[PDB]
Amino acid sequence: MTQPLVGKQILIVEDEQVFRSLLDSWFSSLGATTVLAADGVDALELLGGFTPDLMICDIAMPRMNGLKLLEHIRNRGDQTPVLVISATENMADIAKALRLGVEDVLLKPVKDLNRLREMVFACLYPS
Repeated sequence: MTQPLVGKQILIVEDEQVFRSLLDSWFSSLGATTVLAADGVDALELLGGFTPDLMICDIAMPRMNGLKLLEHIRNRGDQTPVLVISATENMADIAKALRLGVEDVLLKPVKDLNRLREMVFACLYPS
């Protein structure tokens, strides 16, 4: 109850180490086991070998943007649930992420961490 995410595995793709560490701290304290990847190309390779319950990522990324990563795995029949957290203002990029089937696109940096909690739970346990 204090650990609602026990048994769920969350992949976090984030190039900024501080935001990587913060997300790790927050999901781990809720009981999830975390896998963190600093690089989107690394994450693409990783997903070939495992099946996380949720993947968190950004549209904006240095090597390969998130829309590229999303399309590579979706074109490949991979229906891993994805939650995007992004500071992007670009309406067409948000729309493209939604067309690729992400659960939501949330603003970065997070303002309502209790909302993020309810939204992550719903990604992992939808109706």
